[PDB]
Amino acid sequence: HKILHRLLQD
Amino acid sequence: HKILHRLLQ
Amino acid sequence: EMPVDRILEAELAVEQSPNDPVTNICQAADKQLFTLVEWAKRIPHFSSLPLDDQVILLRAGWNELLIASFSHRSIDVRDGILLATGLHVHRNSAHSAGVGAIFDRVLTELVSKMRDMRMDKTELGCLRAIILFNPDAKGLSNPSEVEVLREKVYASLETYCKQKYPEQQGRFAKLLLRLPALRSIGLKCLEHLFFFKLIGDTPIDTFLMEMLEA
Amino acid sequence: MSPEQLGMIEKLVAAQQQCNRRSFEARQQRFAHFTELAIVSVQEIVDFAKQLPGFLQLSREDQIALLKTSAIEVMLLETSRRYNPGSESITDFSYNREDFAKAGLQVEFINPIFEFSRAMNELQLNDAEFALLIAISIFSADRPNVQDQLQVERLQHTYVEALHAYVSIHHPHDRLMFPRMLMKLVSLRTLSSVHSEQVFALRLQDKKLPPLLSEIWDV
Ligand SMILES: O=S(=O)(c1ccccc1)N(CC(F)(F)F)c1ccc(C(O)(C(F)(F)F)C(F)(F)F)cc1
Ligand SMILES: COC(C)(C)CCC[C@H](C)C/C=C/C(C)=C/C(=O)O
Repeated sequence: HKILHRLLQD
Repeated sequence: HKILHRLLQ
Repeated sequence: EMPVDRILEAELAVEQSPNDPVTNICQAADKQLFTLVEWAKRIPHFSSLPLDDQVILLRAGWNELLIASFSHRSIDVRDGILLATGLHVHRNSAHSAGVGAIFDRVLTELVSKMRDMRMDKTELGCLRAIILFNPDAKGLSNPSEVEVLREKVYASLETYCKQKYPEQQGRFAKLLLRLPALRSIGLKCLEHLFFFKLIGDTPIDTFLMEMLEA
Repeated sequence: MSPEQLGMIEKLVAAQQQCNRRSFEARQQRFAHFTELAIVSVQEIVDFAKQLPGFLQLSREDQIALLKTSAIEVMLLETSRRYNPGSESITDFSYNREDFAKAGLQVEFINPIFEFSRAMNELQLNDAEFALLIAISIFSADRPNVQDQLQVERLQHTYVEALHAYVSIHHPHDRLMFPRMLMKLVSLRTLSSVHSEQVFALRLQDKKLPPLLSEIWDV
């Protein structure tokens, strides 16, 4: 859960 | 060791 | 060279007051440790690497070998596993004893899939030979000898899956995609045996004890 | 085998082969180097995953779960390409043991990482077998917390049979390259574990640094 969600939904 | 060895023999 | 019948033979030859689950398990591991060596000895070729190699591979590979063997033997147990001794362990106790999470992991990635596919006994014996022939073992006189033997199983077993099950396309890979989980799972089970040995409050036995003192 | 399989591999190589470049003692900072680097990978790995037929599909906590613990395996796999047998090193500048040992890593986590790189280098795989193999490595049903376990073991299988076919066609005289390769995933479970024990080692140092790293390596 987090900096990943930003790399992902993008 | 000890036990394994002698079973392997 | 590596014939699948001589493996299943081994698979077969080794064919078989209160219950604490960790006391019961440890007793069961020990019992089996002894017969491990006896299963080892009937693996075409194992007999014949140098002692110090035979001893590194049983040391490195014993826990993953007992597990596979018990998951496999546990096929028609329900939410559980069946100790070599006849005693059972089920989630309720596994969870009690603090081993909850890999116990279920063992259930979901091994006992189960070993059900869904009906992995037969040759297939097990071969999965276990491939396991026993472990070329990454620190200390081996000749890692490539070990690996050549391994690869003898791979060709025996593929070939075999094309015999008994010609309609299942990838069954040989299904067979082996079990070994990476077998490995993570077996690493975690050991950290638990380590922590059970250190608390001292769980009764370890002679053979398993030697396995657990590097 | 199938032209379908073959076009999927081609799209994968391309997929990798383009992801594969968006491009980047007081000397602790040596370490915080290694740190800068592992981020670049983590970036590339999510970049790769997203492009995989099926990956955006799954619940994004799945595609989190898969990204989170495939990461070193994949990063180890690439460290394994990108490895020079004469140098005993890894790449215009390059990375010794003493280098690895120069940042704080200074145990044998290092020796495993390097022993693996010489084994995978010897296989002498190519751009297809590598990506194929990374994509299997990512769709591991068995990662910690994962809703659609059948979906994952299922998109796995596509890559698995593609590679079995690919190998059969191209290593006509060495068909054990397949279970040989497939099996590195197993060795990849041990390396990864040795990497946590590495992460564990210096988190009593303290270091942690990078938000992203602590995010995957659940610190
Ligand atoms: O950074 S690596 O050099 C690397 C380079 C290029 C592409 C991916 C990764 N690398 C080596 C590995 F074998 F693992 F792939 C590596 C990965 C992770 C680490 C660490 O996680 C960190 F912190 F350094 F980033 C750690 F050293 F902590 F364990 C160190 C080195
Ligand atoms: C919950 O799992 C623990 C860690 C307690 C068991 C780990 C598995 C090792 C291999 C111990 C053996 C149990 C055995 C050998 C059962 C059997 O075959 O009887």
